[PDB]
Amino acid sequence: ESVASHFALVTAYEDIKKRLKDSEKENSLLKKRIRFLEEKLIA
Amino acid sequence: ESVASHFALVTAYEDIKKRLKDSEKENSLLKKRIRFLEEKLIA
Amino acid sequence: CHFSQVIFNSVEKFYIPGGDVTCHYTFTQHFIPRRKDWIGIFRVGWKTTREYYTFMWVTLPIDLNNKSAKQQEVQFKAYYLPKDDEYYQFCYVDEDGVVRGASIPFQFR
Amino acid sequence: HCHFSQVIFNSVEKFYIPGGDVTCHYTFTQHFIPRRKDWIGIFRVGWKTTREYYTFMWVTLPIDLNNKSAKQQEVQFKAYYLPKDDEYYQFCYVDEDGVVRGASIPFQFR
Repeated sequence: ESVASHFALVTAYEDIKKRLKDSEKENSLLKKRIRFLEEKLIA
Repeated sequence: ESVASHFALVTAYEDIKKRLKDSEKENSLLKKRIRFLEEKLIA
Repeated sequence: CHFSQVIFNSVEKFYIPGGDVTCHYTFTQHFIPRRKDWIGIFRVGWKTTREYYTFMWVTLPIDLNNKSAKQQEVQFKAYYLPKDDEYYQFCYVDEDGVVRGASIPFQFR
Repeated sequence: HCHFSQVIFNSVEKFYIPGGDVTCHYTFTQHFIPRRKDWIGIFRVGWKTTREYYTFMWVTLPIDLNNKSAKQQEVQFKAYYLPKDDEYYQFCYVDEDGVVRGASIPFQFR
């Protein structure tokens, strides 16, 4: 009946959802960088 | 109750985990594109 | 497996705030929905079925033997939806309070 | 939920090199009394009971249990015992009564 296991999984879920948000932010920046490079190289 | 509660959180975590995996794979493909383009601005 | 008698499908990662939300689900071959079954929108990490942000009574099927009628839907009105950035999921809770299914999570953005 | 945060894991990494030893750094909170057969387990995220540990180490105790400044300790997991798959794991501190007193963010051996 202990909720320790649930607490442990919340701790993990909280961090993975933060890593997901950061990974998506970085992917958005990588797409911007690609677009800049393609404008420079492909006219 | 705490069992359904834990199960429902596992369900959430497993999908956010999969999303992070998909996000890292896109991250890795975006960097491969950047590296390909940056090579075109070394030669 | 008792928590998988209701299967959600076509669950989006994001639901447009201000838009009514269609929730899609199916029943396993044995399961029979009852009039006071409901589907709640729960914040991920909820600890009891009391904690739903909002809910809808299950849509009662008009014939639950057709193969061309397994898909079920229930609609959540936009004005009852979360307006923060937390992750939510659908849970089906039957008359007796047993959770019969839990969805992958989504946000309202 | 301060009962499951009586031990805090410090500086946990997202990735530990496969095949290497892993140092786990933890801090006892002010009033927490560690016992000799407390342990730190490595658990796959999503575990239901403490018996699912992948491996474990008995707690490293401070020799001065009353000193509030000696509360930071560490334990070393040898590579031989560690996972080498892509699963998510976390550290959990389990006391002698089987209560989880702390849980870390997850990491992979990658």
